[PDB]
Amino acid sequence: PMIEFFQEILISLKKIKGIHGSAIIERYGGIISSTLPGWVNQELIAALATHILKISEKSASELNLGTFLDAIIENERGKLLFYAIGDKIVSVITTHDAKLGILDMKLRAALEKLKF
Amino acid sequence: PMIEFFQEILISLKKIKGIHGSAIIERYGGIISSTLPGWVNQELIAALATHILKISEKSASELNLGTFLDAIIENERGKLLFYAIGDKIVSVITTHDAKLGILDMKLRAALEKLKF
Ligand SMILES: [Zn+2]
Ligand SMILES: [Zn+2]
Ligand SMILES: [Zn+2]
Ligand SMILES: [Zn+2]
Ligand SMILES: [Zn+2]
Ligand SMILES: [Zn+2]
Ligand SMILES: [Zn+2]
Ligand SMILES: [Zn+2]
Repeated sequence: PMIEFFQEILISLKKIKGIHGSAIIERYGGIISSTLPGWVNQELIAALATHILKISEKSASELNLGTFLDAIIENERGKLLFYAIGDKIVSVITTHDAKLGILDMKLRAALEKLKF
Repeated sequence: PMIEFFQEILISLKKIKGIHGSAIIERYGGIISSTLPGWVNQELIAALATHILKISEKSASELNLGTFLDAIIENERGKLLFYAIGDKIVSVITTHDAKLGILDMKLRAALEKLKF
């Protein structure tokens, strides 16, 4: 029921152009629902999402920047986004062609349905 | 001579809207040139930059994403941008209100002068 609500949200992200896949990860935990395309190791993305959350939140605590919102990793052949929404981490893998500004605005509008 | 050229690059970053400061960090872990304000702990930013590079490079190769370009941490009261330009990491601390789109675009334009 709750996992089926997570799935229909990861499907809504598919309309956004540039997205290969996405995943709902528990805070400092494992993957709850996935859409990643298969050439992606899910346990690798999960370990990356918890390592960034731990890195970003500790440094945000000492730099007086407040609470962690989201992280972006731009590589030459793809991008890695990690959104902290409520109790979850939303990892998203994109193309290199994707424009970060439109991409970030499109994800933030669709991920508001994950606030409850 | 070279620290003069480095400092002049960081000063041109001040023209972009929302930039608090920036620093040139060697991938080894030492700050070469810095325009960061007094409230920022520079030893922390250098440790943050080298670890994020370590994680973003280790993940990009295992996920076949190519070479690491830049990493962005969006927080409640600020942003942390880390750009990999050649042998060096360019840390940038900005305001939360700064638009990520026009800031990422102007930054890459001003940081092209770092390739020689
Ligand atoms: Zn795909
Ligand atoms: Zn770490
Ligand atoms: Zn791709
Ligand atoms: Zn609730
Ligand atoms: Zn300032
Ligand atoms: Zn680590
Ligand atoms: Zn600020
Ligand atoms: Zn040269």
